[PDB]
Amino acid sequence: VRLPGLAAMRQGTRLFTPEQGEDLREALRRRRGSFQTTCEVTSETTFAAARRLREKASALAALNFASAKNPGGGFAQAQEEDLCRGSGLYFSLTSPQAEPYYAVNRQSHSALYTDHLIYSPQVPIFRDDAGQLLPAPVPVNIITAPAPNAGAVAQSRPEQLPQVLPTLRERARRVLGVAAWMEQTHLVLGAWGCGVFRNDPAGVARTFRELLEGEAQGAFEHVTFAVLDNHPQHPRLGAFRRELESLC
Ligand SMILES: Nc1ncnc2c1ncn2[C@@H]1O[C@H](COP(=O)(O)OP(=O)(O)OC[C@H]2O[C@H](O)[C@H](O)[C@@H]2O)[C@@H](O)[C@H]1O
Repeated sequence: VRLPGLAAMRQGTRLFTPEQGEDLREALRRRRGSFQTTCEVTSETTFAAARRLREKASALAALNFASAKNPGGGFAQAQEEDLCRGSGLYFSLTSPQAEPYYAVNRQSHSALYTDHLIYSPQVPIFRDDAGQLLPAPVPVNIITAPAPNAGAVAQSRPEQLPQVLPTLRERARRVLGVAAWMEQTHLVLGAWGCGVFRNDPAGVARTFRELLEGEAQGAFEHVTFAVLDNHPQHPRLGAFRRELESLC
């Protein structure tokens, strides 16, 4: 039997294409300065922060650190695979209206990828980090978008090194734009493509702070930076807790 709410979520899945770039930013324009946005930086999985936030969240979204070319990356410690294994996310990403995101990114043949985004509405979270069933599934809206593959650019197309940060910046700005366009209140963010994609975590953390301070100030009610870091150094979390203490 097909698990609860997968149908309604897959049927509602929706693609934002790069030609919606200005539709997304006028949605940020229109929503800027609506709340006193409270923001944290934590050590939880993105789904653990989602399930915690749920009961006081009118509209909850979370960022999938996605593969540009294969849904769920093709599966093996990554965050996108954590969400697929414990939610209906995969049934949404393989949905027909989502195909152009993968199709175009592969034809792109560029490690900075395109600006397509996939919006997955009311994705059921079925399991906690331990992997046991929840009593009841917890819905979370998911924004899927690929951070530029910095590691690949450095080994494959170093001429696009200068475009890495600008790509991540305009794409981050569209991720906020999709969440305001869908009028979300509570965002679960994190160390976006600072793992397998090898971006600088100080840089991703700073880009988020620039946006949350600039074009997206006030635009959301709560932003939680759910960075998981098991390495004894904790380099990712340290960079996000260090660079976003200004904002909290
Ligand atoms: N479940 C998790 N929850 C919250 N944060 C996490 C989690 N797992 C890792 N992090 C933290 O977030 C950081 C980045 O996690 P990454 O999964 O590497 O995303 P990317 O931007 O580097 O590239 C995504 C590729 O990886 C896959 O193959 C995709 O299919 C893509 O191909 C990690 O270092 C953790 O600190």
